[PDB]
Amino acid sequence: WKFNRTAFLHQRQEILQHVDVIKNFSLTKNSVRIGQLMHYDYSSHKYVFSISNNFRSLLPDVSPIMNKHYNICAVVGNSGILTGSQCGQEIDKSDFVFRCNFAPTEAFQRDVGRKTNLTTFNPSILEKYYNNLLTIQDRNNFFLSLKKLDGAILWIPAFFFHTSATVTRTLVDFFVEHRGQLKVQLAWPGNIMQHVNRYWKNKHLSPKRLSTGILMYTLASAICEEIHLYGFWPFGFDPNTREDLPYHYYDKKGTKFESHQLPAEFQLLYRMHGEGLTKLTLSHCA
Amino acid sequence: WKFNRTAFLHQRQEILQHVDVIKNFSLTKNSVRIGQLMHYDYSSHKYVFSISNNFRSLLPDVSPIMNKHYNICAVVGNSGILTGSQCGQEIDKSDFVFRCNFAPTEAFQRDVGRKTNLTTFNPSILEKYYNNLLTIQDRNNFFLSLKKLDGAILWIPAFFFHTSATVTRTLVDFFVEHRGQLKVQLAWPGNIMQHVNRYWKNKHLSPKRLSTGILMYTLASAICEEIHLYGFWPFGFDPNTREDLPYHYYDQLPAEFQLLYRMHGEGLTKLTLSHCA
Ligand SMILES: CC(=O)N[C@@H]1[C@@H](O)[C@H](O[C@@H]2O[C@H](CO)[C@H](O)[C@H](O[C@]3(C(=O)O)C[C@H](O)[C@@H](NC(C)=O)[C@H]([C@H](O)[C@H](O)CO)O3)[C@H]2O)[C@@H](COS(=O)(=O)O)O[C@H]1O
Ligand SMILES: CC(=O)N[C@@H]1[C@@H](O)[C@H](O[C@@H]2O[C@H](CO)[C@H](O)[C@H](O[C@]3(C(=O)O)C[C@H](O)[C@@H](NC(C)=O)[C@H]([C@H](O)[C@H](O)CO)O3)[C@H]2O)[C@@H](COS(=O)(=O)O)O[C@H]1O
Ligand SMILES: CC(=O)N[C@@H]1[C@@H](O)[C@@H](F)[C@@](OP(=O)(O)OC[C@H]2O[C@@H](n3ccc(N)nc3=O)[C@H](O)[C@@H]2O)(C(=O)O)O[C@H]1[C@H](O)[C@H](O)CO
Ligand SMILES: CC(=O)N[C@@H]1[C@@H](O)[C@@H](F)[C@@](OP(=O)(O)OC[C@H]2O[C@@H](n3ccc(N)nc3=O)[C@H](O)[C@@H]2O)(C(=O)O)O[C@H]1[C@H](O)[C@H](O)CO
Ligand SMILES: *[C@@H]1O[C@H](CO[C@@H]2O[C@@H](C)[C@@H](O)[C@@H](O)[C@@H]2O)[C@@H](O[C@@H]2O[C@H](CO)[C@@H](O)[C@H](O)[C@H]2NC(C)=O)[C@H](O)[C@H]1NC(C)=O
Ligand SMILES: *[C@@H]1O[C@H](CO)[C@@H](O[C@@H]2O[C@H](CO)[C@@H](O)[C@H](O)[C@H]2NC(C)=O)[C@H](O)[C@H]1NC(C)=O
Ligand SMILES: *[C@@H]1O[C@H](CO)[C@@H](O[C@@H]2O[C@H](CO)[C@@H](O)[C@H](O)[C@H]2NC(C)=O)[C@H](O)[C@H]1NC(C)=O
Ligand SMILES: *[C@@H]1O[C@H](CO)[C@@H](O[C@@H]2O[C@H](CO)[C@@H](O)[C@H](O)[C@H]2NC(C)=O)[C@H](O)[C@H]1NC(C)=O
Ligand SMILES: *[C@@H]1O[C@H](CO)[C@@H](O[C@@H]2O[C@H](CO)[C@@H](O)[C@H](O)[C@H]2NC(C)=O)[C@H](O)[C@H]1NC(C)=O
Ligand SMILES: *[C@@H]1O[C@H](CO)[C@@H](O)[C@H](O)[C@H]1NC(C)=O
Ligand SMILES: *[C@@H]1O[C@H](CO)[C@@H](O)[C@H](O)[C@H]1NC(C)=O
Ligand SMILES: *[C@@H]1O[C@H](CO)[C@@H](O)[C@H](O)[C@H]1NC(C)=O
Repeated sequence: WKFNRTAFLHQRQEILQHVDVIKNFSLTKNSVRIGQLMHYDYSSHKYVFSISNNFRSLLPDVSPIMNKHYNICAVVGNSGILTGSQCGQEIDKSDFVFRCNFAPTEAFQRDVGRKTNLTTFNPSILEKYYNNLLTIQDRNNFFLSLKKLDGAILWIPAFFFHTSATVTRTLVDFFVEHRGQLKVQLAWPGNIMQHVNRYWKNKHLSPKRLSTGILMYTLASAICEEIHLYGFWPFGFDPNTREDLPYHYYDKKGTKFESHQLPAEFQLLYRMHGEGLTKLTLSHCA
Repeated sequence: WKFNRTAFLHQRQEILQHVDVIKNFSLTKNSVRIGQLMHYDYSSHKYVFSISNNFRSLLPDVSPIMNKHYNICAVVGNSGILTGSQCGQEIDKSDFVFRCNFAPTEAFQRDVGRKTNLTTFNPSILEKYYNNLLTIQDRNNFFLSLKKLDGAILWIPAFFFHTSATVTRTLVDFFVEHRGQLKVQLAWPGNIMQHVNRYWKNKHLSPKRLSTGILMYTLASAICEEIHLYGFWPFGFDPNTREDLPYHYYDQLPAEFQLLYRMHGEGLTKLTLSHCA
């Protein structure tokens, strides 16, 4: 595979025509008022969420990616194809690693690496794995996971669907309560999907909802010189051996495989791979 | 029915030996610290709720019932027995009316009255009737209902069960957001049920959970000279007409009812089970 830098820089430019990526990356203190009602990207207009004093105080003063440049970025999706890949070392060699939905790395370092400079956080994660921080043990458990992220960016899309409302309140209270004890940089994108969709609509991709992976590719394009994709393979068989693969690399070996058209996303990324825009890894790195 | 004032004043003294009612009525700003962890009365100790700056700012500075003394109080429970009772007028004649769980009055004035000086708010009400304030319309509805409460007290027990955690955050944010626009006096009791249960334990009543009604009786005893009960009847037939009755008038309780009937018979309180007209 040979990187075609020119083609990729052309893609970046084309993305920037539809997406102000530096701005879209996160709301900032001065871009919202206290009390302001937010709507949700994928919900009916009637659904709203008021920004408290507290929520606003958690927003960054300036975009966390402003004047940032990384040469080689890894964007790591969560496919079961990473299991046994030994891509850890190659991923960690990147200048910047994006991960998705707070995926675990410690237990899987050999395959997925231990370097994390950004991880996303679908709010459902707090309900699904941290019980909405209802108990002392869940609170401790979340706190430790966050501490292990050190100074990475935690990218929390709270305004895409209205079911995030309650978790957002819980998160805001937890982060205010623990202000000063964590180095994680919070980032909170607003209603950005009408802009992100515009780019991918021209490539003949428009599902109900773009996936987190492709949303990370989109932002990486603004600040990375060369993007290398890992963990993008939304199928239930290994492309080589054909053995059952779980949907996620941290599902129990065994596990059997709505709004996404992940296959169409994949075919489009494979296409880009072939044009030299980006490197999609589908095999063992070692 | 003839009030036995002496028996009632003895009951009040006995309640006050176990329950500092005026204090237990509500947490106040200075009785919690920011970042303090609250436990829940009926939940395992592991469940906690961290006091936010915002939650604290919604607490009253002093108990809203301190030095309030009313003569006749109505405590209105939510039984379907009120339907067609025409007790509205007799309820509204009271000096002070307690209602339960934000029950509706407008559509039912003739039967339940329109006077409200306190209403309780099980946090589940927000989920059940206001959709967690997720929409503009639910927010508008809740706002108007609250505005109609004028300067009444809204008594919100948020620390009895851990399922109230999330809705507490929703409520806090809504009240902070509308700070200045509502005259309602918020009240937020803490962990009071070990004290309240002590009084009722001696009367041979101890279920998993005392009902809101009997909790309102307990508090009314401290600030009312005479309590009159309406909407207390947890059974599915009407004692007079014998027709099926809904549980609520806008659709162990038996031990509680038998105990209140007992108190009625002793002249402590007046339990109305019939049409007022
Ligand atoms: C009761 C029932 O089955 N109803 C379902 C809806 O719950 C369901 O919506 C999704 O529900 C989950 C909770 O289990 C989440 O609330 C989800 O919201 C997120 C999420 O937190 O996971 C919101 C994030 O902002 C999204 N992240 C993005 C867009 O990058 C994220 C993401 O789109 C999904 O995780 C999909 O991978 O969703 C609710 O969307 C709904 C099914 O729709 S969807 O497949 O989730 O699009 O269907 C109702 O009937
Ligand atoms: C999964 C399942 O079915 N488990 C049930 C629980 O549903 C049940 O929990 C009660 O859950 C309801 C859900 O609507 C409420 O969250 C309730 O909490 C309140 C309430 O908000 O209504 C908490 C209030 O502070 C209580 N007010 C008081 C004590 O004055 C109030 C009160 O006890 C009412 O009778 C119930 O509304 O409850 C949760 O307690 C759980 C316990 O059942 S029960 O409500 O005692 O009947 O039982 C599980 O089986
Ligand atoms: C249970 C459930 O519904 N799983 C969804 C899943 O449909 C997926 F859509 C997505 O992301 P998630 O699986 O974490 O995976 C991160 C990204 O990796 C790529 N990928 C993933 C698996 C795979 N086999 N081939 C791939 O290509 C996709 O671009 C995906 O967006 C999402 O928001 O897009 O979110 C999760 C969960 O909400 C999340 O993991 C909570 O812990
Ligand atoms: C399903 C559910 O969650 N229902 C509960 C219910 O188990 C009951 F426990 C109680 O109160 P709720 O029914 O509104 O009624 C107020 C009081 O009226 C008396 N009563 C009621 C019905 C009846 N036929 N005869 C009576 O004697 C009881 O003293 C009760 O305390 C509570 O905490 O006591 O709270 C409600 C809900 O939280 C509320 O209605 C949501 O809007
Ligand atoms: C930015 O990275 C490019 C590309 O680096 C190469 O490919 C990466 C994925 C990784 O494998 C690197 O180790 C590879 O070197 C660098 O461009 C290369 O630079 C080296 C150093 O002089 C040179 O030997 C190669 O010929 C160049 N290769 C290509 C394809 O252009 C570049 O040096 C990096 N720049 C900075 C400032 O980090
Ligand atoms: C890099 O990719 C681009 C994107 O398609 C290629 O650029 C165009 O290629 C076609 C080939 O006929 C021409 O129509 C254009 O004139 C090319 N653009 C430019 C700016 O020259 C390019 O061929 C690719 N480079 C490599 C090494 O494959
Ligand atoms: C990307 O994130 C990693 C952490 O995963 C950062 O690398 C660490 O930096 C600290 C401080 O220098 C070192 O002590 C660690 O040894 C590094 N850890 C790993 C796993 O490599 C890295 O510097 C971040 N890169 C950025 C922000 O460009
Ligand atoms: C509810 O009221 C009871 C009093 O009836 C309070 O309990 C007393 O608290 C003081 C000071 O903390 C103790 O020294 C007493 O011994 C307690 N009395 C009993 C009988 O235990 C209680 O603090 C009040 N609680 C709230 C939240 O208001
Ligand atoms: C109890 O609450 C009621 C409201 O439900 C109060 O009565 C209202 O008071 C205003 C101001 O004095 C009057 O203009 C209204 O006509 C009254 N409304 C009703 C329905 O009677 C009443 O004052 C409150 N009582 C106490 C003791 O606080
Ligand atoms: C996203 O970018 C567009 C320009 O692409 C802009 O007009 C809009 O405000 C942005 N939205 C954000 C940062 O939420
Ligand atoms: C009223 O109640 C008290 C307490 O039991 C009792 O001693 C008194 O005799 C009663 N008086 C009546 C029924 O007139
Ligand atoms: C209490 O109400 C009754 C009934 O009208 C009345 O007769 C009695 O004197 C009232 N007032 C006081 C201060 O007790």
